[PDB]
Amino acid sequence: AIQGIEGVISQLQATAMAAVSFAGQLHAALDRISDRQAAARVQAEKFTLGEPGIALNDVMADMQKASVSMQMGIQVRNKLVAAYQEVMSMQV
Amino acid sequence: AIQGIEGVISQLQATAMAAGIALNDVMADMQKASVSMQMGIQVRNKLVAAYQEVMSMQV
Amino acid sequence: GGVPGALSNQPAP
Amino acid sequence: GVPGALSNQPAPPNEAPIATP
Amino acid sequence: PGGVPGALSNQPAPPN
Amino acid sequence: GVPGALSNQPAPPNEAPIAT
Amino acid sequence: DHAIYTAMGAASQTLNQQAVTASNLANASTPGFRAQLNALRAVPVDGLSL
Amino acid sequence: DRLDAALRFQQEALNLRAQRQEILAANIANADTPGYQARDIDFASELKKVMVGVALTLTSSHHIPAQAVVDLLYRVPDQPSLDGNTVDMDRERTQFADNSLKYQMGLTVLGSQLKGMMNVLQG
Amino acid sequence: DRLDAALRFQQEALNLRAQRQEILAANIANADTPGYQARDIDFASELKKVMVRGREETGGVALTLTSSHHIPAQAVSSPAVDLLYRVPDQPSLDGNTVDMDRERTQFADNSLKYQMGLTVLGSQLKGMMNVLQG
Amino acid sequence: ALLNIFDIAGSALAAQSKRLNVAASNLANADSVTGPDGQPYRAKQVVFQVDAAPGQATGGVKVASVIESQAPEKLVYEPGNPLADANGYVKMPNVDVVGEMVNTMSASRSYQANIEVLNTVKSMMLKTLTLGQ
Amino acid sequence: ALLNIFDIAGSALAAQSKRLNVAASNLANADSVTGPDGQPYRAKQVVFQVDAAPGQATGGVKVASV
Amino acid sequence: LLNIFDIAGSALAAQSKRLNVAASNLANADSVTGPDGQPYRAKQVVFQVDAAPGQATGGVKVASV
Repeated sequence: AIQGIEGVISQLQATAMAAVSFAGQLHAALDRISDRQAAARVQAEKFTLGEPGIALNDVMADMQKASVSMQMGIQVRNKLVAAYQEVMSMQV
Repeated sequence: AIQGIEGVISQLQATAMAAGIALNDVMADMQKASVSMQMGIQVRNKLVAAYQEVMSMQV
Repeated sequence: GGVPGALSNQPAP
Repeated sequence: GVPGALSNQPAPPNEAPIATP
Repeated sequence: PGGVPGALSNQPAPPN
Repeated sequence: GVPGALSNQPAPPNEAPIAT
Repeated sequence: DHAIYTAMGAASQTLNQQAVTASNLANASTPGFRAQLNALRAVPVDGLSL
Repeated sequence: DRLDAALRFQQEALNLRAQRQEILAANIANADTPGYQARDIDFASELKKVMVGVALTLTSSHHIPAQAVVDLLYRVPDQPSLDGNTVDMDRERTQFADNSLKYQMGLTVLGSQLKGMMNVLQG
Repeated sequence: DRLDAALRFQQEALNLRAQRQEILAANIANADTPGYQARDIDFASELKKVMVRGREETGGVALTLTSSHHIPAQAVSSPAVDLLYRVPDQPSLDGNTVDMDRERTQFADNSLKYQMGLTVLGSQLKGMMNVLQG
Repeated sequence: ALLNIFDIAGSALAAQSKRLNVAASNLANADSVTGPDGQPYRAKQVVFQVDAAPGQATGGVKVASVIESQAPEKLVYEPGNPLADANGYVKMPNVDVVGEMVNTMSASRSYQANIEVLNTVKSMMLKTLTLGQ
Repeated sequence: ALLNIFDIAGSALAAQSKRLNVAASNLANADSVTGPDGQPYRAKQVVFQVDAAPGQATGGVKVASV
Repeated sequence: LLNIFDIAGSALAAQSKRLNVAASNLANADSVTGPDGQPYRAKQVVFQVDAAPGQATGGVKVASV
């Protein structure tokens, strides 16, 4: 927005005068896990395509690693949900 | 720190007077944090229950 | 690299 | 071209005459 | 320093 | 040393010559 | 796992000895020929422990 | 459905492998027919074609829904036979074994994807 | 502190089990490489050593990333364990001492002992959630 | 640190696959006489090294380079074949068939052992993920 | 298409089959006086080349011509 | 049952050693000389009980060749 760019220049002036988070970390972990899974899937599709240079060994090992990473994410989600339920059960 | 070295010399005077990460680590610390959080929740619940029992009195 | 693996798709594409 | 490739055309009939026609 | 595995390095090599 | 035990010193390079 | 290599060496050297014998037999009519002797030498591998 | 889009590629690859397996076994079975041409499909191009329809409209209950209802490439002959049969044993035996292996690999990959989607849900 | 100290022995034993299995897998991978002496560690002595003095690494240094656009990179890193040589059983011309029977027996034994460590640690952690839960 | 076993065993599997491929290529060309350049086929072999960067204690295995096998070229007396020597000595590859068959068997067995290592490691990783639950 | 080992070994099988066919055809025509045109039968030979798809690394066997 | 692992591993090592000795002997059925010029004398392994701290029952160790 024009007013949005005004706000950007205002924050730049703020930085001039003056002279990441848990949700961010969880988003980063989800992005990393999804990127690994997509990479393994893409390599598997490339091997199924018949394109040269892709070895079945690498495909199978990468699928294995992607499965392990997915399971790790599932466990982290399970605990995190359990901890949230425990906190919300506190009587004030 | 300068104040940190002051504290070190103070503890020496006290002695005078007296005379990447793997799943194995990730899971263990994750469990330890869950346990500590549960302990804190239970202790606070006990304290709050005791306080409310005291304040629900009749004088 | 120079040698493709035995379990790789025909180098000849 | 190479024996064992894929083509959209059937191979010609395999005739083997005994005498020159 | 590794070397060639299998047949070549398990057959009696020439002296020099 | 007993085979299968652990020692801090590596085994010497073994050779099988044809003529002494 | 390494007895296979001992047996493979024995078989390959048997092939070499057979090649020598066949080369000798091919020259049964060669004028003034001297046959090549063949002998299997045993090489003991040094090392540890037995 | 989004679930179809995730599993579309592996299902189409598995179906194409089964069809090519049938074609190769037909080539093996008709090895002795004089004048039979050995046919095959180009797996990659047909997989592109399948990966890359209009159900007729049903106004009421009585209206009947729409009723639903690959290209074969000749193999280049290697040796000229006298009876016109161009089926070669060795080539198609190797292709048959390879297609069996790839069908098993596709089954493995599809099963792994379904099992992952399942353990995401189990709880 | 108290909970960390109570669960520290089994946790460290399980980490040392993981490192020993990494070493054994490296020995199995290099089983056909000519001129590779098999490596292994003394589990008990190294476990007590890690117990008394905390875990340490040879290097494990890495480029610092002050900004959010710095390219992250780490150099080689490995534990501070003493990699000892295994006594060979019988000689070999290529010159490796990886005897496959020994490797696979140690692999299976380490596998079961790691599962035992997991069982003990999980039992202790449940044995604690049982107390806390209410 | 059980994740490093994935890298170690994957590198070992790739190296053994390359070794088996090279052995099979040598075996399939034991009877060859000509190459793409007209040169006789030279038997080739891989070189195995420890896949350890400077400062790394123990790693997997890696294929450094593919080298021509050191053996006399098999001389055949056929001075009628269009390819020949000055004295009709056709040069044929120095492939030792028994060695190649034993190499193929050894590569297959080592490959299967590494697969077992990977399988049991993944099982342990899952069990570790089920630590407290 | 084929896995590398499959292609190499199948090419080896096909090349050996071609060589065996040439040998059998020669053994059949050992006493032939004329062909279909009026020229003597000439013994056929098969030439093995290495089908080095990559640069000098590996490859199966191909047969250029008889 | 870890002592059973010790027992089984020792016995696997002993039987592998016997197999290797037998293979080396079979290779040298027709050998006429060694490196020093002495004849090849056939090798035989000696099995002995490995029960040093385990009373009279234990694994098998190859005492000598």
